[PDB]
Amino acid sequence: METIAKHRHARSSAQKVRLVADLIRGKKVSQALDILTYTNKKAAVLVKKVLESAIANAEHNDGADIDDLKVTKIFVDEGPSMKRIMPRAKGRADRILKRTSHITVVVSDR
Amino acid sequence: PVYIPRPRPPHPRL
Amino acid sequence: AVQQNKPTRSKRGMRRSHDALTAVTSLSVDKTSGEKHLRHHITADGYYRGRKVIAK
Amino acid sequence: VTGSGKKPWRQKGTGRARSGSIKSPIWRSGGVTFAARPQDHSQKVNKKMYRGALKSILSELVRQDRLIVVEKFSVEAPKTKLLAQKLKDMALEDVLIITGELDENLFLAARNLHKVDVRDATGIDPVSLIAFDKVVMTADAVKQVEEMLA
Amino acid sequence: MYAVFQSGGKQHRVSEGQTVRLEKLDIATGETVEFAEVLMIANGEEVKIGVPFVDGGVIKAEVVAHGRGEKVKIVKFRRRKHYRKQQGHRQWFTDVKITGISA
Amino acid sequence: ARVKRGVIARARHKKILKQAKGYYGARSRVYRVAFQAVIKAGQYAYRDRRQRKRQFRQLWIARINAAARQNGISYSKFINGLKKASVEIDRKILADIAVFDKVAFTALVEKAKAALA
Amino acid sequence: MKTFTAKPETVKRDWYVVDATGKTLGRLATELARRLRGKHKAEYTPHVDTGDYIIVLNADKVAVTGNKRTDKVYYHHTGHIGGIKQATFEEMIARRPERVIEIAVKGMLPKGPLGRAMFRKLKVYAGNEHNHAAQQPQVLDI
RNA sequence: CCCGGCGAGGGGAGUGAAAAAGAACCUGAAACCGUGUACGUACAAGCAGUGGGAGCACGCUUAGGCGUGUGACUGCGUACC
RNA sequence: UGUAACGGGGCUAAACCAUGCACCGAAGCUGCGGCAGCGACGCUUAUGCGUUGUUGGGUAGGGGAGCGUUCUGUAAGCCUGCGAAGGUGUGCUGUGAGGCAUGCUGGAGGUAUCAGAAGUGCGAAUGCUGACAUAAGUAACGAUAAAGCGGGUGAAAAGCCC
Repeated sequence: METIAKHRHARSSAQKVRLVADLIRGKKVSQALDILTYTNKKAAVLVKKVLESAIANAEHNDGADIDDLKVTKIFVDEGPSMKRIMPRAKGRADRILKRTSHITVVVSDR
Repeated sequence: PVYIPRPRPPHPRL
Repeated sequence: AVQQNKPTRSKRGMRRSHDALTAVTSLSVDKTSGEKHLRHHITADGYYRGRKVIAK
Repeated sequence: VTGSGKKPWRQKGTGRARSGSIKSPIWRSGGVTFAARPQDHSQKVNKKMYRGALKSILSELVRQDRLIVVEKFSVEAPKTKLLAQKLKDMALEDVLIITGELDENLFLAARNLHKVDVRDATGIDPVSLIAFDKVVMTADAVKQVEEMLA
Repeated sequence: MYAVFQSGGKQHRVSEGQTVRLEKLDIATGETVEFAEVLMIANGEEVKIGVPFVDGGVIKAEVVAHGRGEKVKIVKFRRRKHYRKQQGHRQWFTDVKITGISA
Repeated sequence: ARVKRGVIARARHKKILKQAKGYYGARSRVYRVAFQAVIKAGQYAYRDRRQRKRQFRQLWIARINAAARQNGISYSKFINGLKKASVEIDRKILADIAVFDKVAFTALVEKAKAALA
Repeated sequence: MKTFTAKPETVKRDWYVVDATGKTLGRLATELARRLRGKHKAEYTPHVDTGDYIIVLNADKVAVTGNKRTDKVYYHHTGHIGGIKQATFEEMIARRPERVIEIAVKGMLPKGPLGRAMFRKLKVYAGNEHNHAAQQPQVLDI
């Protein structure tokens, strides 16, 4: 089912958010809320917000009765990296990366 | 970088 | 310290194969209220074993 | 290139490659190794070769039925409509109007037309005798071309 | 039923009624060919050889196709000697159809 | 005039990576390794277009020797008997007989033994 | 046309019994390696295991010629500090009699997964009794 | 209009030929990072290919070979300048 | 560093000598078909050969013949908002650099044939510019003067306030 819910420019690396998103793959929606409630990650709350936005989208614009609903296709693919300068020893400079991540949740009722 | 330092001396081996 | 050559995507995947987090999936039901909570933990409102143990 | 010949870093000690200047063609903000100069592209031809080439292209325009020798050719009024109607009556579309007497009456009312060009009989060129589909000449222009080519 | 014959300098074991790929001859598209080049006729009583061109055996084939084979890329390369050659090659063949195995 | 070598480089790189499709690691994505791999695969194909003939011919010899020792004769005396019997049948078709139909191959072994004695 | 290629499903394998009492070790071992490889079948394929099953009873009763009973040494390295172990023929017969026939077959088989797969066909024993009588292994004399 | 913090960001609605044109904006390649499907892989050693090659899942006309992907096993082969 | 001076298994012939018959064994030779070069040839003639002989591993190097890109003339000609370039795959095709047609995006440009001029074809030069991997979610989070509790604001307080 359509009406996906994406989240552009999340302020975290794509790897740890992906490791959070590997817990819920084809699970129930209320079970996904129960997992993301007590998962002790900042990325867990940051993807629980996107999941609740997807629940609100599903009950607002299209085929509601969340009792029959499944989180089908969640994927976190990396986005732009902000460039920063970190001073180090011996006068040389290193260039750390402020990494972002796109988080797309595709939810379906069938 | 703007300034590349002198490297680290090596084993004498002279 | 300094490597000879870079590893692969396959080596990175076989390294991160054991980095998969484990969910608890064992949320309990309170006797009085019935709210979801963990094992040996109180609820969000302070319920534990039916008794109001926080009194707040 | 606007910029100095200063070396960007040292010759030795650095882990990067060799570097002499920023103006070198392998660098950015700079460029072409062998840059072009405002040279002259006009190359020399002989007089006899050019006159024989004119003889050859007129002899080719004879055998292709593209040369139409006519009588005295002049327009009445400085109007392009009259010349267009006169070329329509002669079934002429893409012609080189080449006359021997460059009058103002024909030189004015032929400039706006694309396929019609009016040149002088002395200053002819081979590319107009080849490129245009028909070459219509006045008999006085034929006499002047025969005198010039000799 | 299966016979053994030479066509293009090589032997072929054939059953009656199948399409056989062999080397291109100077034969037209809708022309049929005969083969006196049989090397074995096999049946419930096998006919073997002590001499070639056994008694009277002739296989009548019907030429179907004169297509060209798959492109094979011969890639010559000699390392550290500044040389390589690239050359493709398609192979002419002929697909024929057998119409009878005579005894 | 300035010539930009953009589209022809794309054409050459896609032409190389079309033939190098299906390789492990960076041998199918990195062009510097893929072109190398196409060259080495061309060398291997040019060697194997003769070594295929070598391996199938010695395989045919192995099949004929196996079926001949099944019928009770060595390979060398069998080929000697076929040479004395003027049999122009190659190793491929005679091995193909020796796999499927044992009756014709058995009669051919008997003919080779009759020509040998 | 295309030549014949055997299939691992279509191979009809057979059980066998080969007596090792009084036989020459190397010739019998080479015959066993030939039969386990499958070089007697006319459908032999070098990448398809077409060998047959062989039971070798009385492996301790094999004999060697000359003085190889007290001089032929089975060397094997443990993968350690450098203590190389050695064992003669008489020491190997009196302790582990299957290992003589086993090494003599394994050294004559090609390395790889297919050689180890045709190596699993080998069913040597020390005594006269074998527990594979339900498959009817016929006697294969040599 | 709704979620979300009278945020950021997203989804409906609408403008627009087009929002696979959203101010990060014409067209959006490759390197890199995934998601969904097919195959192989947890007893097997090496320039990871090539040739042969069982099996599997997809499509065509036929009432069987091809098209394409994976390709166990197997001989040979120690990258380019 | 381990058998480790037949490759190994192993062999009393599966070693060697003398002799013989066969087999295996190269891309060598022959058979089939195709391409290119050279000199003659039956006689065909700006052109392929019924045929014949011979050549065709190759660096540095020399000679010859071609493919692809921009622009110009041809060319205010042709295709084209029922769809041009670029991108992306498929299927044919030439001995080859490549060409042809088409599914999808895209949105207004490209150019047949023949000639001309090149900023004319990248795999390397510890080549340069921009982006992204790798090591790797690893070190580290920058004096070992030290935090603990309650209340308040707030979506969230160990670092904000009392």
